[PDB]
Amino acid sequence: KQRIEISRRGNAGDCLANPAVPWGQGVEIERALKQVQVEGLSGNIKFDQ
Amino acid sequence: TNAFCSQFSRGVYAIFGFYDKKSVNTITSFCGTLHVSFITPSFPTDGT
Repeated sequence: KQRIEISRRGNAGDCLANPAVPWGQGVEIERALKQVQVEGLSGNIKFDQ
Repeated sequence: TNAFCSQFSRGVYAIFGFYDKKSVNTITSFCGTLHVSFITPSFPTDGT
């Protein structure tokens, strides 16, 4: 709904490979996960930074 | 983890080093899994 591009641009490859540069868009996903506020079995669900 | 796997891929026989209480489980787990000897001045782990 935010229309932000989702699919990663290319394969990251080996995780252990150094220096490892993380995919930037991941950050966005983190944000997208934290701002979520919903109701569930545990009660009101909301997150801090 | 990176450094350990570097030393391992290099094919060294034994590894001397230091560990923080944060990194200790990683070291002991990897050395226990790949059968590589680890020698440290650091505080003794609680266990066998």
